[PDB]
Amino acid sequence: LHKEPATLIKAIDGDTVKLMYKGQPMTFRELLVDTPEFNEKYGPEASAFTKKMVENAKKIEVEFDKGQRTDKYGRGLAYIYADGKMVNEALVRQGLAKVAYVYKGNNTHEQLLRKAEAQAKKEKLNIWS
Ligand SMILES: Cc1cn([C@H]2C[C@H](OP(=O)(O)O)[C@@H](COP(=O)(O)O)O2)c(=O)[nH]c1=O
Ligand SMILES: [Ca+2]
Repeated sequence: LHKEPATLIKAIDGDTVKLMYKGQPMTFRELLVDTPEFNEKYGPEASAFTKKMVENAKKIEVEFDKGQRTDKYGRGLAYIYADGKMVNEALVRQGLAKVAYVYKGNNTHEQLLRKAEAQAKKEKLNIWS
């Protein structure tokens, strides 16, 4: 897979962010994770975590997987990087997202993220507390 440039338009919630990609505004849904909705436990902490990570970044990148690049709602499906660090993985490692929505052929980073979730669980962080 390949990282491509994007710039932040606006933080949305833990697992969605509005980015400009190839010069066009798009909402991106992070592959392979699920954060709690803003009204559920840890939803505001997940939203705040992502917001900080993308707002503080000097460089945002998006990396598509092998399969579908847009979902049924027109959201881009990608792994999102903030100064080289994957947001999807960071949320999982902190117990602020669960590995989820693992669809065959868009699942390159599945084992990297399950490894993070196992560590978050062992430490009883957040969702796993
Ligand atoms: C993360 C991801 C979500 N989706 C769809 C599945 C769910 O459909 P439903 O809307 O019918 O529940 C929805 C979950 O996204 P959200 O967790 O943002 O609500 O987005 C995909 O189709 N592909 C994916 O890779
Ligand atoms: Ca969600």
